[PDB]
Amino acid sequence: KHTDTQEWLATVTVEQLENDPYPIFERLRREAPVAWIPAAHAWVASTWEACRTIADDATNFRGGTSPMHERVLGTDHILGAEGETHQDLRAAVDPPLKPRAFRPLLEEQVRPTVRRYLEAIRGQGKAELMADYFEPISVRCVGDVIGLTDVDSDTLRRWFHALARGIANTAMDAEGRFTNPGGFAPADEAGAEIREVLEPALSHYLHHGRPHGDPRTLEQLLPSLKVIILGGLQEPGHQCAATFLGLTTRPEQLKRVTEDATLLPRALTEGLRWMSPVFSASSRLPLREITMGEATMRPGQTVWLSYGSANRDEAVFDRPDVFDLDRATHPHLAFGTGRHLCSGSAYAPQVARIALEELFTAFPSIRLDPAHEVPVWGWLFRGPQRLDVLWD
Ligand code: HEM
Repeated sequence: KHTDTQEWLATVTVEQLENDPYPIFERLRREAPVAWIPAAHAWVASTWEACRTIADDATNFRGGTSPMHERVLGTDHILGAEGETHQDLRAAVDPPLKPRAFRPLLEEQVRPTVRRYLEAIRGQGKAELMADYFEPISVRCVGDVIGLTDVDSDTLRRWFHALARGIANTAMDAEGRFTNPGGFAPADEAGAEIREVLEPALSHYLHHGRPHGDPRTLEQLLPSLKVIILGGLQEPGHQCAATFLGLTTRPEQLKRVTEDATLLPRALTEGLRWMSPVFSASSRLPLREITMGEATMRPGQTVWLSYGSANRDEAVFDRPDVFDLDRATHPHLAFGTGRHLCSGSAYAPQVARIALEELFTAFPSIRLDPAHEVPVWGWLFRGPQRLDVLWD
């Protein structure tokens, strides 16, 4: 209620961003590609051009961090790392995620894992695909590829939730001090248990890109391993869910996919563009004063990269709100770009491909259960909250 971009920006709330992000980002792309949102106490980049320019600029921005990220992940986590520290951390975590390295696991581990949960839901006769199928597949396949084959999914899942709860533990006082330190304790305990597991892919972590006499240590690596458990463990499953949901909005395209599995790589890419799971949670911080258009950002301020809005940018895509398997080919920013580009960007679509291959081979008649609704939520991380389905 009032009695004008700046005026409007001051009224936008986090709850509106969480619940109705698309019309907000539609206005932002048009009126303020880099916008300060007072309720978010941060900048948000909404266009393809602004997101790619900020994300790729290794001279004037650094990878994002925050008090919670320092508290939960530890210092020199890979997200906020730059320079030789970042190059070294990428030298540690990237090798097992390259296609030549993970290729044998696809048929030796991933597809057998998928078929285990496929059989589980087959006995059910129907399913809530996210908790019943996509999430267990994602947790197990990411846990395996990063060298935690011997950690059970129940433990990987508890670690994920403890780290997430810690990142969400933002309550602060006027001095910038956390007021709920108890909300970090599950994350602290998770970190201790990860250390307990690893202290006795892994050999690559210590040695790859390092002098044979100077390997890495566990404390140098633990922040970046927690990054993966927090941010990698669930996202292949989220890609499956965004892709499944998008296909259901185009029945004729879903039908085609169920009769031709070679269309799945394209559907999965369009799924990521249509509902980017990491919608605005990526960020950078200015290293010096930066002015883009009318936005003057200053060192230390948070700049969220709304890759999800960039992937819905009318200047790049025609009718970007529509899922379209036959869309004119174009890259997307759902994995980011530049030096911080997702280390899992080659592995995640292969897990998702095999998960959907097996799903549509066994249940080609699969469809959303019309006795249920599909709630969709979030602007930092965005996706469906469940996917109740039926099949013949
Ligand atoms: C479809 C699934 C996934 C999506 C959509 C996704 C998305 C993203 C995004 C948007 C970023 C930030 C890029 C930027 O700052 O510009 C990122 C970073 C990262 N992701 Fe993923 N991710 C996925 C899966 C995974 C998996 C499975 C792993 C590990 C096995 C992983 C590991 C990482 C790491 C280590 C980084 C940090 C890279 C750096 O800062 O240098 N991700 N991801």
